Amino acid sequence: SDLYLRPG
Amino acid sequence: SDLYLRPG
Amino acid sequence: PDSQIQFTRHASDVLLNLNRLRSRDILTDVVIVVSREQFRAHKTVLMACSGLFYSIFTDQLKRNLSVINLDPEINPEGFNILLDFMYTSRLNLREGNIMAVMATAMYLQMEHVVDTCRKFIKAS
Amino acid sequence: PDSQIQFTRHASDVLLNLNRLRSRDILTDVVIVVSREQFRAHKTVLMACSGLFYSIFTDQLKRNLSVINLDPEINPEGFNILLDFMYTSRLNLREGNIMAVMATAMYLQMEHVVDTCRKFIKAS
Ligand SMILES: [Cl-]
Ligand SMILES: [Cl-]
Ligand SMILES: [Cl-]
Ligand SMILES: [Cl-]
Ligand code: NA
Ligand code: NA
Ligand code: NA
Ligand code: NA
Ligand code: NA
Ligand code: NA
Ligand code: NA
Ligand code: NA
Ligand code: NA
Ligand code: NA
Ligand code: NA
Ligand code: NA
Ligand code: NA
Ligand code: NA
Repeated sequence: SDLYLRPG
Repeated sequence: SDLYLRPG
Repeated sequence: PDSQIQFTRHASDVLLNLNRLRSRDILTDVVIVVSREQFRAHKTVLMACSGLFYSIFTDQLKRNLSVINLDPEINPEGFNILLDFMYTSRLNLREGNIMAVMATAMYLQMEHVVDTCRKFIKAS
Repeated sequence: PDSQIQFTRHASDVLLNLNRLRSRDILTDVVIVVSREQFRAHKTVLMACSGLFYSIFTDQLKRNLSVINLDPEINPEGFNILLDFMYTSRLNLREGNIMAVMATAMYLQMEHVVDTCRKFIKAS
């Protein structure tokens, strides 16, 4: 995937 | 590490 | 046969340093105007991220504009979110801004951002 | 508490697009000269990668130079290897160029490259 979620 | 080796 | 040395953090370090230049107004060469609000930037970063800006600055007549006005119906916060994305790789999509961000990304011809907006709209 | 969306390939895509601009001579704004050999580049990329270029283009008098000459004792291929590194994250170190690359990187104040050269010299 070209996206990931990470801490704000 | 800040470096890695990969194919030429 | 040769192998290659690659620096893991080089590209993100370059972007971080370019964003620091932008924050300090160093070597910025264009102001983008949306509904009387101004955003300073580096033309090359804009061209590297946006099909619209690539088209503008490859046009001989428009290449040397120092101020670019966008369609005043564009949401300037949507533009600001996309400008920050260009310089950071982080896209601040929220329920309350996703439609404005998507419309602005379509206008700026940022196809990967548009695809991402469509993904989040479809999931919700 | 908010979380963030990050695009994995954004920074490397920006660098790839900047390198394409360099190859096509689009929006390049400086020529670097080493021993009668010329290299076109974008000032902002140079400043983002090199302490020397950051110092030059933040000096009011030097900011608007369009041609910069480096010490003619510098190896121009060492410079070319470092310029390619700036725009690609890949550092073409070889037994036959490592000393020239290290000396050039020290001159350009590229501390991470210098550390990497010292690592490979020590290992061999
Ligand atoms: Cl400046
Ligand atoms: Cl995009
Ligand atoms: Cl041009
Ligand atoms: Cl470095
Ligand atoms: Na940043
Ligand atoms: Na800075
Ligand atoms: Na043209
Ligand atoms: Na034209
Ligand atoms: Na103008
Ligand atoms: Na508007
Ligand atoms: Na918002
Ligand atoms: Na490239
Ligand atoms: Na190009
Ligand atoms: Na100064
Ligand atoms: Na000065
Ligand atoms: Na000059
Ligand atoms: Na030389
Ligand atoms: Na070489």
